[PDB]
Amino acid sequence: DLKLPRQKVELVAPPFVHAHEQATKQGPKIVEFKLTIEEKKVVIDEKGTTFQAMTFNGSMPGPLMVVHEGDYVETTLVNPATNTMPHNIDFHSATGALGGGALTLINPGEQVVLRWKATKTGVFVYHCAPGGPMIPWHVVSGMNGAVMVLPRDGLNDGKGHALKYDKVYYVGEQDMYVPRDEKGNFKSYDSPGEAFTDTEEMMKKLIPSHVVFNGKVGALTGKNALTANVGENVLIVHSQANRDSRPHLIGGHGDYVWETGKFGNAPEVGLETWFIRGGSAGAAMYKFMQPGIYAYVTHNLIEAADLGATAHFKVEGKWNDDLMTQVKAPAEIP
Amino acid sequence: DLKLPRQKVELVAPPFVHAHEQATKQGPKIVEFKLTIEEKKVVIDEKGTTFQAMTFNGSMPGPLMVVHEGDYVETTLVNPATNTMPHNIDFHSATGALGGGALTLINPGEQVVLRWKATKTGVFVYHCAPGGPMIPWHVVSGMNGAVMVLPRDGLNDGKGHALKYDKVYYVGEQDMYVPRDEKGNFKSYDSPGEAFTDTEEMMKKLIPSHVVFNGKVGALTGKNALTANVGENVLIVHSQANRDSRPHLIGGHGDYVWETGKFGNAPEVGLETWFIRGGSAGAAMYKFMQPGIYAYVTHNLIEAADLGATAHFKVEGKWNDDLMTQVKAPAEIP
Amino acid sequence: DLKLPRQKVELVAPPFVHAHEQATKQGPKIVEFKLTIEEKKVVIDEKGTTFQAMTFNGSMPGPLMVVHEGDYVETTLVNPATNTMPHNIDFHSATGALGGGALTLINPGEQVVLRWKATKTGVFVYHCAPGGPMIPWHVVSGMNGAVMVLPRDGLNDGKGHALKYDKVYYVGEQDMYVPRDEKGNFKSYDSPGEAFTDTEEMMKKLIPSHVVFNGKVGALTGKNALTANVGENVLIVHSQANRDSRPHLIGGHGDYVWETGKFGNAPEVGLETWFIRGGSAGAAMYKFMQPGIYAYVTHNLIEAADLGATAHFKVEGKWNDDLMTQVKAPAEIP
Ligand SMILES: OC[C@H]1O[C@@](CO)(O[C@H]2O[C@H](CO)[C@@H](O)[C@H](O)[C@H]2O)[C@@H](O)[C@@H]1O
Ligand SMILES: OC[C@H]1O[C@@](CO)(O[C@H]2O[C@H](CO)[C@@H](O)[C@H](O)[C@H]2O)[C@@H](O)[C@@H]1O
Ligand SMILES: OC[C@H]1O[C@@](CO)(O[C@H]2O[C@H](CO)[C@@H](O)[C@H](O)[C@H]2O)[C@@H](O)[C@@H]1O
Ligand SMILES: O=N[O-]
Ligand SMILES: O=N[O-]
Ligand SMILES: O=N[O-]
Ligand SMILES: [Cu+2]
Ligand SMILES: [Cu+2]
Ligand SMILES: [Cu+2]
Ligand SMILES: [Cu+2]
Ligand SMILES: [Cu+2]
Ligand SMILES: [Cu+2]
Repeated sequence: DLKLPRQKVELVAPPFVHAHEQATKQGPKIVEFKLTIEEKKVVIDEKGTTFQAMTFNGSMPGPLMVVHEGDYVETTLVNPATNTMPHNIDFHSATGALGGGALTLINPGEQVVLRWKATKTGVFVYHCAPGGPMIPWHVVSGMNGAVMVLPRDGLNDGKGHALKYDKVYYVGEQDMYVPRDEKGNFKSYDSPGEAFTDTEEMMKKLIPSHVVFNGKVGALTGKNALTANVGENVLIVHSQANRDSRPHLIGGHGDYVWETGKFGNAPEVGLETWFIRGGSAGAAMYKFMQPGIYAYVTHNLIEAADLGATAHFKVEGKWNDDLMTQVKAPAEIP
Repeated sequence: DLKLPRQKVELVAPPFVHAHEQATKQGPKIVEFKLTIEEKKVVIDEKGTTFQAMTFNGSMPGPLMVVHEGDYVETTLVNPATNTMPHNIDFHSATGALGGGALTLINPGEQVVLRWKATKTGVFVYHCAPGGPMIPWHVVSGMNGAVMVLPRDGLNDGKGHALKYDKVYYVGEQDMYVPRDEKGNFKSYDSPGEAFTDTEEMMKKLIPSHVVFNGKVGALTGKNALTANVGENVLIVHSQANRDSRPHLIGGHGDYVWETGKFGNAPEVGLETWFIRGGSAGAAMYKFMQPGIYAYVTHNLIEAADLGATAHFKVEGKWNDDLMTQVKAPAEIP
Repeated sequence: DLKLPRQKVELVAPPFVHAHEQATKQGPKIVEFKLTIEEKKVVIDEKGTTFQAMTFNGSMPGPLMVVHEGDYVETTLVNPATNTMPHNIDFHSATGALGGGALTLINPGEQVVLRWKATKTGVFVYHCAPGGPMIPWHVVSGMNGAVMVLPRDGLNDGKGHALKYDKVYYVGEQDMYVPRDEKGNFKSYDSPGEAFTDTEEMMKKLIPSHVVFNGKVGALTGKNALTANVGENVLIVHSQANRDSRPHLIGGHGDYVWETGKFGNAPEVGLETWFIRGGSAGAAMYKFMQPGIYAYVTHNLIEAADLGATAHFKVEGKWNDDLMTQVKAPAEIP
């Protein structure tokens, strides 16, 4: 029935985002994406703790999909026979059938093709949701990502002015529940199925062992720090499919923030810390003013420093002594 | 002193809401309500776990009271001699005397009549609050509900347009703290008083055993699913008197959301997930576009699927293939 | 370089706030503050539990600093040799160098002078952040306060009208993690260093033993209740540097609330309960209408009544029977 142009997208792994237009002169298209599910044992911390992950496209989070209002998003979801469990996909951006979940349940060896019309603007979670107790389990095992539905005119500040980002990053935050043995050491398991009973018991107590960005402690640091230059406006999309978070850019601000993540609402301005409700994505833009290292955290600092939820930015440019200066370096008290 | 017309309301059990006008041509009235406290042992899950509940009018939540701005709400609170504890009522909608609590403490065998002027619009929690450590205990035992204070012109979108709902439901969410024995089984108690010491010990650790809507796992499912038709605008009032929640309609959206719950503020539009602060009520309206089953959850999915916090809607009407379609059903991967 | 007038401020202990102008005709100044760090063992509850606190200026929270937009805030941070640990300061109001943290690390015996330009309006957290796991530890040991950056025209309601407070209070909320021995009694330690291992173990489990205002259970009660008169507009700044909170004035409202705390955004109106994201300050103003006692709580009532997070207001003036009246005092049920 649907006679619109088709456009394929090559997804890229987080924190990066596939190339896209903000404002566009294109009309509605059918935008084609493929997600291939991978169950895999991964390392989640610098001590070598392992984790039975379940992923879209091999990553935690799943990749960010970007379209415009009124596009149709046509996703081929693939569950190779090398996996063990059924899986599906629920898009919080979509209308009907439990977000798509009720139309996309696939066993290992199967694939399905779902299309949904992007009638709601903003950033949105997508996640697996097979049914019943498997819903939380698949999500906290890593099976969640996000989609961004941009207005065709790009972003605005609510107050007729355009808001154009120079780059966008996607920070997916994951609460993880790794049980401990009697000794006190994290357990390892041979399969997701084998991990389930201990992992569910822990899940129901509502305290994660790890809270990470991009799948691992320290993922968005070192060589893989986020980057910017003084003068660049950076959009940071943050999602959390199961649990609240409170993002904060240490040494910066949220110049324009959509903490509930939906572009039909004006952004708030000049925030210190914002709030991502579990089950949502939000977005914050900041124009960097100072060079150096920044930390991007959830501002439960226990979670940030001790459980894994810290990213860095390395920013190049000229220091601004008007905005901040060390008037007197550390010295003995007179 | 107060020479206004009197109108009696027949309260109805949640999730339903007593009949009322949205926009009205009536002026201020004294609106009369009666709440009769019932302490009772109830079943809270499908395994037969019991719970020492304390209720207004026999239900968890207490019933939704609906009035208009500038009405006077005159409540007869009754504590029959068949109860064991003193009780009172605090309305977050009311001004003075700890919300009414300091004027309504009644022993078993007593009743009291409180009137308050509805000067604040929105949805608001009401709850018992006897004093000291009894405050949390009575609330988490079930002694909380909500009141809705509508503008006389009905609801609006902030942007001069009216927002009329076709039906309203009240979802009261309850965090419950049921201790376990050494075996690991939930305990049962012969009285609220007997439950108190174990229950307080658990409460202070801040992790509920159950998180339920309408008093029980599965209460708002099966025969008792919420209902709608495609085309109907449904208002969903959600309250949580003690603990945060993050509502989400799976397969839908919040078209217009007052997450802080107060009609003097414009609603936000197009939300995926919203946030009910513990100690508050909020409200979301959605116009259904697709038939079928929806789940209405808190989007801590552990809480939703594993601890009790899932409701269903069953929606009738015609499927819209433009909004969503299964392009290719599950098939073997080529 | 910077040729502006200098003004010294004499800080005062919370909940009070040093004298300041709301609207001002002054232009930018260099506003001088001194903070002297004190590590000390303190009592945190009415049972005599002790706690290894780390403070700015001897108090939990640290004192509220008040300036205007475009001022330069020049802080002399002093770490006397009588302390044991290095410390620094991070201002969420400031731009660059991890909020100042990367320019203010001082060993015992040292001081440093940092200046930052107040380019963002609102209330903001400041806290110590030495590095790594020490960050959460120093914060939850008490090393956090707030700064308020007022517009030069004072506050407004977003809707061209001025919002002038008659008084302001600063409520700093502190999550504390005091371990227990095998007996079940809270432990005491001889130094912060000695407390660290047990305290970190507890911290990572994310459940505080105490949640207090102004450093201690009951601090803002009795002789030290907050006060007001009927007719007075009171601004209540609330901060939480590590963990969410949900403030509520029992028997009142938030007439004008900036829950995210930033004056570039209009306030919300008529709230029952608001939300302070961990890592932030927010503010609420209320004009008292009724005399008597009010409780100001976080509306996790377990935290409020059982873990320490309750303040009182004692309000003088004439009772308003129009707003609320006890129509019939407690009596036997007919
Ligand atoms: O930023 C969204 C916010 O801005 C307003 C104007 O105050 O509308 C702008 O954004 C709409 C969505 O992109 C545009 O359709 C509109 O033309 C533009 O003025 C608000 O209505 C909206 O909530
Ligand atoms: O929806 C409330 C929001 O809308 C505004 C207009 O932007 O005011 C509308 O709602 C008021 C409350 O019902 C009415 O009194 C007013 O006449 C109407 O325009 C905002 O002022 C308000 O925050
Ligand atoms: O309260 C802030 C809110 O109000 C608006 C007007 O709707 O702007 C007022 O506040 C600004 C900041 O103080 C002033 O510069 C402006 O002149 C005044 O109208 C909004 O723009 C702002 O979000
Ligand atoms: O701003 N530092 O957590
Ligand atoms: O949208 N599903 O949790
Ligand atoms: O309003 N009382 O918690
Ligand atoms: Cu899955
Ligand atoms: Cu979901
Ligand atoms: Cu009671
Ligand atoms: Cu209350
Ligand atoms: Cu310190
Ligand atoms: Cu910080």
